[PDB]
Amino acid sequence: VNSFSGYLKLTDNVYIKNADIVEEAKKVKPTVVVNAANVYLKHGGGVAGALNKATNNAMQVESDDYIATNGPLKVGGSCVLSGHNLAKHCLHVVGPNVNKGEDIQLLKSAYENFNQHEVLLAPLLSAGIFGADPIHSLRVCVDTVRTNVYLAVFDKNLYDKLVSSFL
Ligand SMILES: Cc1cccc(C[C@H](CO)Nc2ncnc3[nH]ccc23)c1
Repeated sequence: VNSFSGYLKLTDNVYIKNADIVEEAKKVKPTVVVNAANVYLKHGGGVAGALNKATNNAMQVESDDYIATNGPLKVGGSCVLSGHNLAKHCLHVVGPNVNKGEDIQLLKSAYENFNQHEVLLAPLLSAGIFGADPIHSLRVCVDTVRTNVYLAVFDKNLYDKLVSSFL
């Protein structure tokens, strides 16, 4: 039993809610919140900009030190950093950005990072301003992640479309 509330069960291990991931994290304080990051951990907009703003820019400060030490992530890769006031940990995961011309097949590799964590609060990777098809991303999530994932989908119209089309 966990403290996630109001989710629709999609499969044995995947759950979904029309909610802002920032608000879900504030309420639940999950062990792991997933950020939809880029390879430079520049949290300018989208999920990343919203999470970082909620940390009062502490996520960005920590991220800049991470990059200075380690260099950029790979597309499809991840790193574990602090969750600050939102969660114990933040798993920064880089899905392919279609608006940058990145290969959509790397989306499966991106979701594989979730399997290193027993329970996660996550956004839909590569959706929104990353330019991929959200129906496809939900499908890849369900077919790749085996651990327990709670998907917060902020956009109400998108949430309705995802539920009504889910096979
Ligand atoms: C990768 C990506 C970037 C930009 C947008 C989206 C779409 C999703 C779903 O609508 N956005 C969100 N989902 C959950 N919590 C959120 N908080 C603020 C925005 C937001 C995906």
